[PDB]
Amino acid sequence: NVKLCSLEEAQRIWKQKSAEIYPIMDKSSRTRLALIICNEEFDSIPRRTGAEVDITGMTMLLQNLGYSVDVKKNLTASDMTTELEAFAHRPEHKTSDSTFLVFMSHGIREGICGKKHSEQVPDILQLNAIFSMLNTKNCPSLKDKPKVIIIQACRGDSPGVVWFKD
Amino acid sequence: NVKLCSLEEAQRIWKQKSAEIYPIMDKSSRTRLALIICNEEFDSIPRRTGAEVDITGMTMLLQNLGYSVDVKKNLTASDMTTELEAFAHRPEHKTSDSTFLVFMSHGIREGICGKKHSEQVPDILQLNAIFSMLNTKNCPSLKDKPKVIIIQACRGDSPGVVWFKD
Amino acid sequence: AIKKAHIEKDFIAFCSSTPDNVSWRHPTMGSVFIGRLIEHMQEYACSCDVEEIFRKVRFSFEQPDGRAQMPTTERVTLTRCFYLFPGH
Amino acid sequence: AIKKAHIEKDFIAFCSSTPDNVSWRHPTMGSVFIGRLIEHMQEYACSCDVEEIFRKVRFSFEQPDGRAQMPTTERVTLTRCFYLFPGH
Repeated sequence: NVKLCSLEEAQRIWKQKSAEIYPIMDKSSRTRLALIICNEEFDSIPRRTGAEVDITGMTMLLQNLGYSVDVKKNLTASDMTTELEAFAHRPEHKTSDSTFLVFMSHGIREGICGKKHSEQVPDILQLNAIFSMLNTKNCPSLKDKPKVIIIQACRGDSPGVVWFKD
Repeated sequence: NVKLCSLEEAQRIWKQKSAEIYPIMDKSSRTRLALIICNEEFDSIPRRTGAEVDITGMTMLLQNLGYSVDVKKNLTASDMTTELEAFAHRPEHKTSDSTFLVFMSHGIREGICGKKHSEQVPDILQLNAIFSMLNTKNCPSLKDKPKVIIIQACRGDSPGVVWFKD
Repeated sequence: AIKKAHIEKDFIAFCSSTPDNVSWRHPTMGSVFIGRLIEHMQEYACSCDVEEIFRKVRFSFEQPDGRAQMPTTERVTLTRCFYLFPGH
Repeated sequence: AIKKAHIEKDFIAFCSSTPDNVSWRHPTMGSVFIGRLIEHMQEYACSCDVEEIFRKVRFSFEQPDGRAQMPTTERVTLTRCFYLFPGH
């Protein structure tokens, strides 16, 4: 479902900008990986209905862009952390040129909610932790390669607006 | 000292991209403002020698880009806050198309250091506070206009590196 | 013999709203940010780098409708343009 | 009659290093990030939007020299390209 980059487009891009584009690996030998973590069911927060739609669309898109997509659902922040550590260690990243990480859940200002989150006992994965686990130390195989993080979550409970008269 | 955008360049930019560029106001009636806050002398941290060089270069550049530059030096986080509130209220912003805010100081992970900062008694201006004070509620005159924030400061004390053998 | 590497480089994050604020999800149609992102990626992956695609996504939210939100790009250390070259 | 506006929109921040990490300043020559930014603004304000200029600045820091640092763009809600059109 993705509009393709033609031979004319690709070289025009390779002309407009000289040595400032991320290199892409040969189609037949590259092993691109992406990971979707989607929390839909929660202990103390309402079910995220419609989430299956988000899962479907993002899996289809990333597969069509050349990524092998893994999908993990309904996880605590500890599970998410374990899963991201495993993802960072995947040897396929050595023969990849890039990665996508997609998180979809309830969220608050601090970060993304695990399945057990409540105001009483927080279950939160911080964006800081996500960056740490995919950095050059913890994920050397993706050194110098673009790492794209997409987050569908609230970042607090404000409507995000201010009123003015007229 | 800035390379100028020629008549040919400007319209080519206005051709390449249709209705996705920020509008700029007529040169003869616009009142662009920029603010530089530079902390050089501190109560408990070493003098930021070389800072005068940074002040000179950024003032000259922003004046040459069309901004009237105000420069405030050696301030506590409270002073910075007061100064930014005053800046946000400047009626000249109503007849401006944009603004630049430049902060240069010692910094830690939390934010930017005021002149009185120590590990004992923190004197910190948070980036969150900067965004709040220039947002649509607190600075309605810059609604829909680009607000550029530049920060020269440490963001913690790590060298920012990882080692690998070879 | 050891060599230095930057600890954090070549990241971009794209969040569904601004800090403090809500993101919206239709119970049958899915999340507006996710849907909008997919549509822009389908259209512009061929001609734009991901940073430009993300800006176009934000542009599409500019008018605060009934359920306003403003996607935000975060913690960007992309040193080059990331083009997906779909079809290659 | 009242109308809604986005609380936060049309911002871009550009910090001298990544979170947790130091930025460098030469005692006579000034701050490397500030100097590098000025040089890139002087050269590319004519042809590039500020986001592209900032990326070019980051690119210039890519090789971790003696005093490595990686400038970072933050909390971006620019919905359009900001071109400075120097000379206009």
